[PDB]
This record gives sequence, structure tokens and C-alpha cells, in this order.
Amino acid sequence: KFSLKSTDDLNKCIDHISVLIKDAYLLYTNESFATSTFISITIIEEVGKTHIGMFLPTIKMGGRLNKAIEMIDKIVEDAETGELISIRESSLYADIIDDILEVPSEKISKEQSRALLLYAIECFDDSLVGYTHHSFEVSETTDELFEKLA
Amino acid sequence: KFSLKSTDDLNKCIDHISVLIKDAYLLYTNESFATSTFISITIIEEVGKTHIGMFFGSLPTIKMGGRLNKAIGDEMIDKIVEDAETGELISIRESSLYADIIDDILEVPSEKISKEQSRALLLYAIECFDDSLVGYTHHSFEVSETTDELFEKLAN
Ligand SMILES: [Br-]
Ligand SMILES: [Br-]
Ligand code: NA
Repeated sequence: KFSLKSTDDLNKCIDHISVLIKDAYLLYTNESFATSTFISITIIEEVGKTHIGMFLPTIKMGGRLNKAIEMIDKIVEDAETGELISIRESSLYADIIDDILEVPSEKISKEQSRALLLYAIECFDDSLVGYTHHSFEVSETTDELFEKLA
Repeated sequence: KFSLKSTDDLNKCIDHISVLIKDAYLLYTNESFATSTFISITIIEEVGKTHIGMFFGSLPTIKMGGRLNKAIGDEMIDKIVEDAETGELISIRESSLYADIIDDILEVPSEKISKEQSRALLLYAIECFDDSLVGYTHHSFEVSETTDELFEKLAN
């Protein structure tokens, strides 16, 4: 379906994912933890679609993602499971779970939002930063926003 | 599938729709027109699910002097209405968040959704909420005061 033919195509997807990261960050800051989280899980599946379009990033362990959030194992497990899909659903859409009404603001925690954005940014960084001059420019904003969330 | 059995359920949904409106406005007001629009279209779909839930369906009834009529004009209302009837609003929603290869040229949200489109869809979504759900519960009127303000700001 989706295959990138050019270094310009990769820079377009880089740029777009920078927008989602700025929007996920903007939402987290304004305490919209559930909507932020929805955009955070989108980035991780969009980063994965881009990497595959050119033809998961193994935790550093001791690296800035550990020192900032342990909880990594959790997100990686939910990601492998297919559980991150249902967490994303529940982070934007209200739902009758069996016969109680469930709502985004009471399914996503401030720290869950913080962790998936920090994880999304690493997803993008480990996957795409390094393959163009442009990625390096972008990574310094990605870095500034990452550091600010710690 | 989705039904609501109490005014507590309705108000919780109403509150959630208030969150999405604030979020679409937050994004728009930054300059993330595309992500905004994804939320604005979601709001229109989740107002319908909710209205129907208590019984793109519930489109606002347009009146000649109406605040929306005033903020975006007759042409545009008609356009959004047609996009909702034919399901163009779903493709617009997909294109406002997800990169795509169409014909064989990479498409990105920033190049599909204009400021003008983003503004009109949030105003429109806000008027969906208001027409469909405000009046049902005493709490809805409280939330309408917030949504009314966001509406006033966006239309000037
Ligand atoms: Br470059
Ligand atoms: Br009352
Ligand atoms: Na009404």
C-alpha cells in the first residue's frame, strides 16, 4: 500500500510526525491527557508505517526514556498484544463497557499520557532521525520537547 | 449497541464533547488546522452517536440569521452539509490526520486542510452539539455557556 520513493517523501512524513508530536505535547500541557494520548499512539503507528514505507525501538536501558519514566515494558507489551489499539479507542470515544458508560477522561492518567508521548518521541527518533540532514534539525525540537517533559 | 439509560450518562457524554471542542479549538488556535479538523469531524460523529444513543445523523437545522450562517455564510454550510450527506466528511477526517499515497504522490494533512476549512468545521461541530444536545439537561445549559464563548471567539 504505502511506499516512499524519495528523501523528500521521508522529510514530508518526518514534518507531519513533528506536527502530531507538537499537538500531543500542546494537549498534555493543557491537561487533555486522553486526547494527547490518542495523538501519541497515532504517532507510534505512523512512525512504524513510515519506517516500513522506506523498506519498535529496543529500549536503551539506562537511556533518557528509562531516567524519565520500567513502565517501558508495559507500553511495549500493550503494543505487541494489540492492547494499544483499544487504549487509543478509549482515549477519544465514549463506550458502554458491558453495561457501564466509560469516557476518555477517566481511562487515561496524566502519567500514562506523559509516558506514551515520551515513548512516541523515542519511536520517531530511533526510527527516522539520522537518515537526512532535515531529521537532525527536527530532532533538536523533538529533544527540547522530550527534556521539557522530565 | 450504544444506548444511554440516565441523565448521568448523557451529561458525561456532553462533558466529553466539551473536551473535544476545547481540544479542537486549542489546536486551531495554535495553527494545527488539520489535527483540529480531525477532532471537529469526530465531535460531529460523537454528537450523533449520543443523540441517537438516548433513543453524521443529527445535522444542525440552519436558520437565515443564525450565528453559524453569520460566521461562515450559506455557501460552506451547504458544502459541509453535502460532505456529511455523501460521506466526503469521512475522507476529509482520514486526510486530516494520516499521510497517504494518492495516484502516486505522497499526501500530508498540512496540505489538505485549510484554515478556512478548519474554522468552519469547528464552528459547525459546535453548532451540532448545541442544536442536538443543549436543552436536554440542566447541566447542558452550563456547558453551552463555555461552548458559546469558544464559538464567539472563533467567529471574529
Ligand atoms: Br535533507
Ligand atoms: Br433541574
Ligand atoms: Na438545542
